[PDB]
Amino acid sequence: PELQVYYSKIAAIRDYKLHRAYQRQKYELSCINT
Amino acid sequence: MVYEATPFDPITVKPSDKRRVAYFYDADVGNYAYGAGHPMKPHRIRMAHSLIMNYGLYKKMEIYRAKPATKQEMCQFHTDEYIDFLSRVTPDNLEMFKRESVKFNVGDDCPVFDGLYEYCSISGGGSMEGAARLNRGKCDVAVNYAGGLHHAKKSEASGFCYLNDIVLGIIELLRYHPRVLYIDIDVHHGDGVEEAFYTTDRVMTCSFHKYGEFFPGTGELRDIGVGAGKNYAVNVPLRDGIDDATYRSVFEPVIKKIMEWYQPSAVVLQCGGDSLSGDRLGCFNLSMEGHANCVNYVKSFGIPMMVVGGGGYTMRNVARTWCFETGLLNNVVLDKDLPYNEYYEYYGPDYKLSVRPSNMFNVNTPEYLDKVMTNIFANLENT
Amino acid sequence: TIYERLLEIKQMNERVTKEINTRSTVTFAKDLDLLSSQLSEMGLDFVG
Amino acid sequence: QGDNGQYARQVRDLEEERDLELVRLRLFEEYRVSRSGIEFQEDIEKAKAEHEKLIKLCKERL
Amino acid sequence: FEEYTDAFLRRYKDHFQLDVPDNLTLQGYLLGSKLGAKTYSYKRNTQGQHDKRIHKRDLANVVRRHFDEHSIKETDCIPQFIYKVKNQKK
Ligand SMILES: [Zn+2]
Repeated sequence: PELQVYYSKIAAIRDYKLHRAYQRQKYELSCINT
Repeated sequence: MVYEATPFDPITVKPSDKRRVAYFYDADVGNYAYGAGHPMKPHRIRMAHSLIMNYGLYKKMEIYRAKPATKQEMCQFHTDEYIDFLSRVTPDNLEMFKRESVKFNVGDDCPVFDGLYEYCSISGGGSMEGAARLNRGKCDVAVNYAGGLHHAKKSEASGFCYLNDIVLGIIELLRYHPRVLYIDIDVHHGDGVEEAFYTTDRVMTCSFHKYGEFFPGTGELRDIGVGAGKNYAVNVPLRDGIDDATYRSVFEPVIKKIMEWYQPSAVVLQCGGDSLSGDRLGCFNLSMEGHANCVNYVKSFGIPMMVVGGGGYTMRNVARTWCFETGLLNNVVLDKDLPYNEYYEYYGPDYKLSVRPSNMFNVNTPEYLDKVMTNIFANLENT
Repeated sequence: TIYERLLEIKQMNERVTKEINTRSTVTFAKDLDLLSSQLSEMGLDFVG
Repeated sequence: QGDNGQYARQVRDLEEERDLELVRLRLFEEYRVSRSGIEFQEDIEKAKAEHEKLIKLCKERL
Repeated sequence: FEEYTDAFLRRYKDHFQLDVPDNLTLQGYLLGSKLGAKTYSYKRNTQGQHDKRIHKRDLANVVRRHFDEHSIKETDCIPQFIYKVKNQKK
């Protein structure tokens, strides 16, 4: 219930943070190459 | 009446014309700090260069590195004792150099920092190599953003400028040219180059500065020159918050008249970044596009030109206008997006290639502009 | 005074609405989250 | 035709400078790629640690 | 005599016709790393190439030995030195 939805939302924000980190790494690598 | 306000036309460049440009960058230029609380910041050259790398402009422009200027080359303007003290001084032994520092006007408003000689030599070498490549005719434009510090006198370093590489560049251009027109955009008056070339005809030290309560305290409409240099000192003092349209309407007539009468063979165009909105000390309200319209108009003639850097007490706006001007020099318009770089997080909260004007009291009444244009035309017809 | 103050923005609303419509954020600024959505939180943005 | 001894020696010196610059560029690029990688890994570590700490604190409060 | 420059040693070798390869520049010396061995200069200046170069220290030692070995006589050189001093303007 409340615990499950809290866990799901926290996992969603963690996944968004991880995707942001991956995007920053991709941009840094493109800057490396250029 | 001579001044006439006109709407700001969109940027247009000739596609048929091809221009060669030799950008100059010394990677070690942006590593010397004036102090903790000093407006001068050499980092802007490095950030601008990173921007030009990221925008893809390298595929249509030439870029090299200028060898540092030798001491004898650097002494083409300044006195022997001045350069000797500037080399011998260090932030750690000024106790034995107190009298020399007092005499040379250094330490209080312009302080001694390690690597000072390296920075001065880098700027001087950039200017001298740009002038030398201009003489050889290989490159039509010799961009040297590192230098442009035009506040250095013959024996004094006032206005945060220790060495005036513009004088050396003009000298090495004059070794093969009879008349070179010098254009200033820095808010402060170009006291150093003006004093150096105040008694000569072979140069046209045109300026666009602001008159008021400042450190230079020069740049009046009265000063026109001595000897053969009479009426050869064009000054256009202005006031607070001159906007883009009126700045263009002031610049274009005057430059057109100079090119029609003076007829120079090369142009030493200063491109100081302290004439923009949001500056630390500059009172103007010019936007980046207004800062680049002057350069585009100068370029449209089709003569060799040496673009230099100079002042600019902020970093992001100065870098943005410098990269925009470099792009415009290639007959290429740069998009508003600032592609990611190591110093991306600097560029404000807008993250767009634009500097936006602020609301300041536009003291520049049209009557003042008409009067100054009439005076300039009267003193210019004598050439 | 009210009339002139309102006219000074009505005369250029025609181009301001076009500038607002054509606005497009760069793809790689939202990651840094410096684009404060406080105006978007309160709907103060003029888009649309 | 480029057969001059002094010109050839100067060309060799310039090519040595070019090759050292190319080596230094590659070394610095690899180093700062490694720097970006370690920063990114540390960012992920801190994000996961804060996630788990927040979950534990929420469980403790509840 | 390693405190001197590359130009002096190269001109010394040219003048005395010594059979010693030109010294490697300091930057050229530092070029030779593991990855630095894949560059054109190092791959063309190490093995099987008559244009091989050697470090500055050994050439400096060779030039020092040849300079100390080369005896001098004042009568042959002092007038020549004076003539060269009074001739450099021409
Ligand atoms: Zn200035």
